[PDB]
Amino acid sequence: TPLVHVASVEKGRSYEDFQKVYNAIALKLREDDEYDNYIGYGPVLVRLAWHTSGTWDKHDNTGGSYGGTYRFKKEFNDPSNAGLQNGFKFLEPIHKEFPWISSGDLFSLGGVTAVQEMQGPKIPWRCGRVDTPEDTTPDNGRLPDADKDADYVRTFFQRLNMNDREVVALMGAHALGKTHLKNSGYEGPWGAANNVFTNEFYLNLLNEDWKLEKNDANNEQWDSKSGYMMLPTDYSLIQDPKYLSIVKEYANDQDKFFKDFSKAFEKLLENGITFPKDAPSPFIFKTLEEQGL
Ligand code: HEM
Ligand SMILES: c1ccc2[nH]cnc2c1
Repeated sequence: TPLVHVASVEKGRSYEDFQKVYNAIALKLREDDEYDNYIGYGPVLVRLAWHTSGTWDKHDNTGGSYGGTYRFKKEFNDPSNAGLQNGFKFLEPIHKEFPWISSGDLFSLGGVTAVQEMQGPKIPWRCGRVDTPEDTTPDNGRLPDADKDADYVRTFFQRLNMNDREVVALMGAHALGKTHLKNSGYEGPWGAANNVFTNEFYLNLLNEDWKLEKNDANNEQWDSKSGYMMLPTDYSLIQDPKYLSIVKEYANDQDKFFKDFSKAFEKLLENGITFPKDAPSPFIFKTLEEQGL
């Protein structure tokens, strides 16, 4: 038996309870849209959601979104998480408005809000994460390096229980935002539409003219004449025949991308968690436009 994480609903709360939390985030998303040269807080929040979950090991159920351990120094100060304090501070007033929601739920909810609010697919989400103690925090080094080839990525994602179709779809999240030299040692966007969820990641991947270069931190990255970039790990998605066909697939069909990403992001956010048979069914929240706001 590995360790068991049982989802316990916050006492007496429900969908229209968490629906209110969704609203505060999507609203704040519209208020501070000047963030990072008017990209907004959308992208950093989905990167934050991915990083609290991507620490998971399917072997012994350590790490993962359940415990909310990012709030702890060690995970917070992980070089792999540099720049995410930007998403933490954004979610902080929202945590004081609803101090009854667990960190784990807040971190995952914010990523879900962000994807739906940037016109992406719907992501069904579940509550029940409970805060665990400091020494539950995973050791640094569990998140992936950007400087590697196709089969590093493949092995790596096996620890997260993800197959080829799932890793190609998750990576489509890289249509969003940009890399920041002081954060990761990489600079530039992957695309033009920075804060709307589309299939541009695969398009650019297959359509631009790419060159291998060193950036100002002296690391290698792929650059296009258009002013975009790709990480070595991104560019391997077309160096590999199995990844390649799934990429071509997502560049032809953005509806398939949306469904595959939805399933893969949900799984990602829930890995390691056991839900009781009497747990409330997954919530599908309405967008701010679906509620006339
Ligand atoms: C091979 C795996 C991955 C690697 C190596 C990787 C690496 C990176 C790096 C280096 C950045 C730049 C951060 C910065 O400079 O500030 C970044 C940004 C981002 N990544 Fe990933 N990533 C990976 C997979 C994913 C996944 C699975 C997701 C979500 C599903 C994701 C979502 C993002 C987002 C949204 C950003 C934008 C952050 C922002 O705009 O501030 N990435 N990624
Ligand atoms: C958002 C803001 C502050 C927090 N403290 C612990 N978890 C948090 C989430």
